[PDB]
Amino acid sequence: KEMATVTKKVYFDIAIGDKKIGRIEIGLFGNDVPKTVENFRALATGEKGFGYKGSKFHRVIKDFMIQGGDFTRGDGTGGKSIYGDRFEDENFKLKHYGAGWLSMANAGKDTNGSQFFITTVQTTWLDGRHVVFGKVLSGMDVVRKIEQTSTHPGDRPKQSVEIVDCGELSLDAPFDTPKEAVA
Repeated sequence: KEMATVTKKVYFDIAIGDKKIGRIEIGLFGNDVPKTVENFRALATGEKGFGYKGSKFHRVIKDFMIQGGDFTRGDGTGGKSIYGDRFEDENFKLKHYGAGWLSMANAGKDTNGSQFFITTVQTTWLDGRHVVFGKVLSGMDVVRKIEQTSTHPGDRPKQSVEIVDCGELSLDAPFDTPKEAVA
């Protein structure tokens, strides 16, 4: 009701330019959005032969969100799911409760691919249009360091913000986390 169950964990290791920034650890709500979660998890491991490793955060807007996941074109026009190019909006059970929530970028209804964003504020106006599926468990300082990186007009970072490494972590047991902002 006020908690959601993390069932999987993934990590993104971030560099900005040549500087090693650190890790974003992400909990995934596999009992609520299993299809969306499986897509994100598999793209993080690269186990289908393509995925997030080496891709960039291409759209960064202060006091809004940071967006990445376009591993095929790198400019917001690309990316793909593990299911085929696009899949339907699974459900909208989870909301953008505050900073630190993971949600699918899309190109309209039922167009989920691989692009995703991490909120840095409570983006209530995105509720019901973007499928929320995860929450930052650690490394919110890394998220905010990305969020504050200097951008060109059109919100592309001037320095390359790269997911240098990424994958899945072992989770001993699912656990509940509050439906609230990540501090």
